[PDB]
Amino acid sequence: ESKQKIHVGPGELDDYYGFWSGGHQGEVRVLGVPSMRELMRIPVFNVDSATGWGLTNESRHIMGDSAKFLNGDCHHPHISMTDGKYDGKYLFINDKANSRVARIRLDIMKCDKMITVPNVQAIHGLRLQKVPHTKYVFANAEFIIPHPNDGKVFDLQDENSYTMYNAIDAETMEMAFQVIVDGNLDNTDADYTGRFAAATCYNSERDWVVVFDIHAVEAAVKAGDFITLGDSKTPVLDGRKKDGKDSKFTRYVPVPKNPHGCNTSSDGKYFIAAGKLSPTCSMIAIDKLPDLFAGKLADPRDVIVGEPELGLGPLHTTFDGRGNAYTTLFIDSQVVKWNMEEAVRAYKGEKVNYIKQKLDVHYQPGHLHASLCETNEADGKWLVALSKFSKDRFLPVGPLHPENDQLIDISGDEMKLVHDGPTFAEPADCIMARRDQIKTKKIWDRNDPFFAPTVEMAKKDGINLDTDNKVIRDGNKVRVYMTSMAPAFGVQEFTVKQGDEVTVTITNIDQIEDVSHGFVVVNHGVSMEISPQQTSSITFVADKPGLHWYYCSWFCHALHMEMVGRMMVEPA
Amino acid sequence: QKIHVGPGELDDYYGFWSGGHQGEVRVLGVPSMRELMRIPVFNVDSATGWGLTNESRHIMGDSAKFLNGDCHHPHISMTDGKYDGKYLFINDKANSRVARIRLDIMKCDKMITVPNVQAIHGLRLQKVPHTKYVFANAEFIIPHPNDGKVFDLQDENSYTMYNAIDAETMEMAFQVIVDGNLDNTDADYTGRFAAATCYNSEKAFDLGGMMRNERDWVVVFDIHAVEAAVKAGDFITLGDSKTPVLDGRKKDGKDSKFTRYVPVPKNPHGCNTSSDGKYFIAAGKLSPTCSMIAIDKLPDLFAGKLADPRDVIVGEPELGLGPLHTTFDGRGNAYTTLFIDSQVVKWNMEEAVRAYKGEKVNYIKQKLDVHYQPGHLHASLCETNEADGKWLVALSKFSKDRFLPVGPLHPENDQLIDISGDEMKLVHDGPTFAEPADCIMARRDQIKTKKIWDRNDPFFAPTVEMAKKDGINLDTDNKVIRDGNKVRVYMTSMAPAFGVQEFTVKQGDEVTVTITNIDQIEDVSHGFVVVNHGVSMEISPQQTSSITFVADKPGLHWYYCSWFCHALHMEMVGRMMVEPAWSHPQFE
Ligand code: CUA
Ligand code: CUA
Ligand SMILES: [Ca+2]
Ligand SMILES: [Cl-]
Ligand SMILES: [Cl-]
Ligand code: NA
Ligand code: NA
Ligand SMILES: [Zn+2]
Ligand SMILES: [Zn+2]
Ligand SMILES: [Zn+2]
Repeated sequence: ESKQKIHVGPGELDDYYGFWSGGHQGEVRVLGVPSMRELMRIPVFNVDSATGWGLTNESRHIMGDSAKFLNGDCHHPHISMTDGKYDGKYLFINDKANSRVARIRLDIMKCDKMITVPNVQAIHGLRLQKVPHTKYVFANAEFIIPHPNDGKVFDLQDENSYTMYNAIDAETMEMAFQVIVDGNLDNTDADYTGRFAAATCYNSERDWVVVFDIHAVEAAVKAGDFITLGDSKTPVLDGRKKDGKDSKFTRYVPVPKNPHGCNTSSDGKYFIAAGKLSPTCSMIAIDKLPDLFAGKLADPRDVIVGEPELGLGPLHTTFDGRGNAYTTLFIDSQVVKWNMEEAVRAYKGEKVNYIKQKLDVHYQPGHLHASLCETNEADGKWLVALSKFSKDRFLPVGPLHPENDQLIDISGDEMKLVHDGPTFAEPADCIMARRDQIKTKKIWDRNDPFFAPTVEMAKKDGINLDTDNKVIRDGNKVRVYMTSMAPAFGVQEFTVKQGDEVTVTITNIDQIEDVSHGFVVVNHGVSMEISPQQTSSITFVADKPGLHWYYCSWFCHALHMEMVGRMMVEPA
Repeated sequence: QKIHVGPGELDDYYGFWSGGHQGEVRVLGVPSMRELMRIPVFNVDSATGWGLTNESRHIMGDSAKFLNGDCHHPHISMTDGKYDGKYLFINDKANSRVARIRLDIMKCDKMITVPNVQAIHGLRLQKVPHTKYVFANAEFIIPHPNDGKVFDLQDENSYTMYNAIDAETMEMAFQVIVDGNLDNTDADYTGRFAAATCYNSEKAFDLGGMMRNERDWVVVFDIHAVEAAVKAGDFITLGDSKTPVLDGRKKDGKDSKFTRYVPVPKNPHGCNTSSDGKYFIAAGKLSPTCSMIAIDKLPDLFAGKLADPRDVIVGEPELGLGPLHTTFDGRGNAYTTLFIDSQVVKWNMEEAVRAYKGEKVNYIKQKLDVHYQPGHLHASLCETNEADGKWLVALSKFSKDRFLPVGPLHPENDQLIDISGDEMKLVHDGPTFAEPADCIMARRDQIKTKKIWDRNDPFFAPTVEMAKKDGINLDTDNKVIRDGNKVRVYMTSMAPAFGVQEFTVKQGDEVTVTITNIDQIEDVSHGFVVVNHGVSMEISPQQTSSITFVADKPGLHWYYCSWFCHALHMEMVGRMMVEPAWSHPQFE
């Protein structure tokens, strides 16, 4: 019987972390499960006024040249794994708008690395290698473009127009390799060995899921059998068909129809491709892929071992670890629970009903996610279905509507809907982790790589950031270094010339957890947060003569209103 | 009382939350405490394009160059002392602005940078006869002019000002120079009086200086006297601003016609009008008290019928350590946050008044522990004469261990408290991001929203005007207008297709894309993202939205609809083709 408690009362704690995509708003959100309350927002592709992400020197360093963009469009959050289990080190997420992948460090809950994927447009599908650990982040570029894209050729049917499958080194956040494919890439997942990955493709009665022999790709890179594109040193391999001949790197498995979701069962047996236009899912037996690539099978369709008929508009699939799959039906507006091995037997002709239950959801579900579903520890406790049209499920709030993320108890034989959670800007997908899988820092380490370049800059100025309160003058450049301890800035006044470029570096030397300080320069567009033992810095030009106040934004003390300072700007 | 809202049940109240240091406004359902919408205001929102679109940057004016805000005080317009659901207003302390949100479309529709001031903090609205004025405090003392020759806060031309904004036009109405500084503010239930707390009567810049005086004050404004002087032309102007400026400073101990200074301890903070209209209540902060100013004694005070400004104080209850803010249940009780003691204290106002007259009576009814260090608190409808005494939200600054650990930056703790009975009851801990200062609640039936835009909505009326000069009918046209190195693309959109699915420009062209969502079904929103150009916006049904960007990269560049709108949403795409600069006339 499904009967878990969903109420988390005052003083009680949630059981799981939920990491929500921020959708078209560009951030990552940390929720508590089952309360579904948002505990934290992690800025990634958005500019965050509160913490200064996008404004501070540390954040703009991480974003690189892409710091010039104020937008992102993220969909697919995933947590790094060791031996097919979450290891709590990193979260990765895509940006479809400006073609990026970001890495979030789960000990500090901040984006610490970001890469613009070269020579592609629109990073959409994204998932992680599971075994032996997350060595690679796999990322789909959705849209076919010319190569080179220099304006001579616009023809998408040209022999050099294509998109590519992308592998990023998870630990260094540099590109590992790219594989040219036929068609457009949609979603992707990986197996439980490290040898294989797979992606649904459209555009090309039948499209396909393309399967990658990552071992074969790696071997070619080690031997130097690759090309490069443009000014990127990324190894590029050709996984397209040539005159009907297969690459060593890819096999194309025909699947109906404009397939969408591409999900690996937690027992490692199947890549399950959701049918979308076809009221089916297609089940690819991962154990038959070695024979496929070895040329031992008569037809790529022979790796298909199941094609259950589920209902109208299957989009995504998740797993309870008990042998059931759960699939969103976008048109029927349902989650369907079905037994995978019974579907496999049905495909062989046995009369057996693999469908267990259909639960109405509200309305038009897209992604769905069961707790630990991407790991061999899938625990079958909670399911979230992320529905696009909330209609009358919440109070009206004008022409824009919230997404409806519905929490469903799957611990028993029958799915039970227990909570409707409204969300902003269409998160699309989420991922859950056990409380004990996530370990966070209470206070920053003074050696943290997040602000190590700022420590380096201070070193060149002869500054001990833990103690110093000093103003360095360097032509028209002014570098203010200060400590802060509630309720006082360590430098409470400084004077500059109009036009000077001012950098303010603040080190919070409070040692009590949770005592954040802020720094805002009034009417200059300057804002940032500094947590205990963090160093943060921000650069702006003092283009206005006169007295200009700065203040601590984050309530830190009974005397917070009075934690202020003055920048005095002498006229030109 | 219904505390938990099940699937298919609806919340009973709207909550409008300050976005804190993040710069937006949030719409919550109460009592579920779930977030139903984010309304971008001072922040740049990737999802809707606020801060990127031409419509939003036009509303922000020159301040569109700032990517940050710091907002604290959301309040809803009123008619005869009750919410009328028309507008919400909120401050920006970071870049000295006031913004207006239209509650029918749930969008910021007007914004103003307040002239000749720094840091708009306290903000509240006239209640009676209606919200004609938005009252806003500028917190920091600055030189006038602030041209860099004088930096001294003690100079006779160094001061801050109280600001009144015309709520309907969102232009400045007047400003009143005050002594000291300004913290929080509220208005009475007659229209004559407003009041503000001051913590820097010392006009200092160091912590010790700002704490020296035993008493600062709440400054009371005679708005009738201010309006009379404006109509008589008895005012000045500062800089290039035409705003009437009135001098509310004391001159050698002589009061101005516009202000009275009521001594109040000490660095007081909250300034709250009781729902029965009897009191301005100032929270003592460094003093363990609140001071109760009797509004019905203010006409006598301005008429010289009182010898001491302290004579308008009729209560000063001792409550606890660090009183910051007070709210009201409409049953005669006040509720005050104690920041240091970390509690909400319930007390009877009329019994506190009798205690001030010497009658020993225990006006304190209950102290409820909160978690931890509460700042603002708000009871449902507390700002109106309909204060209903049902829900109370206390907004605490340090959540410590009340939620799962999330790293060095913690959420804040907004705690929902049942006050419908004699005993305050803590029912829900709500984590929030970026420290919302205050919130405001309204009954479900006090808010009326549109599901479909009107084609003449002023929000995009300037875009309609621009289209007309190109001979465009936005409801039907799919056209590419060329004008030198500018390209103006106009298209309708109807799921799952953009009306213009490709267009060609020259490298360096300045491209404006204007999209009119001609779907007429509720909640079919479209998006528009140009890949790798930093371009993103939303277009809701019957809205026109536009965005301008430079086509700085040659080659083919995809654009796509970001908001899921249709089963074939992934087909709602298009292509911009950019011919290379070397194939066109060369400039430098
Ligand atoms: Cu430091 Cu508030
Ligand atoms: Cu229009 Cu999705
Ligand atoms: Ca003082
Ligand atoms: Cl998927
Ligand atoms: Cl207040
Ligand atoms: Na990088
Ligand atoms: Na304006
Ligand atoms: Zn997706
Ligand atoms: Zn999907
Ligand atoms: Zn306050």
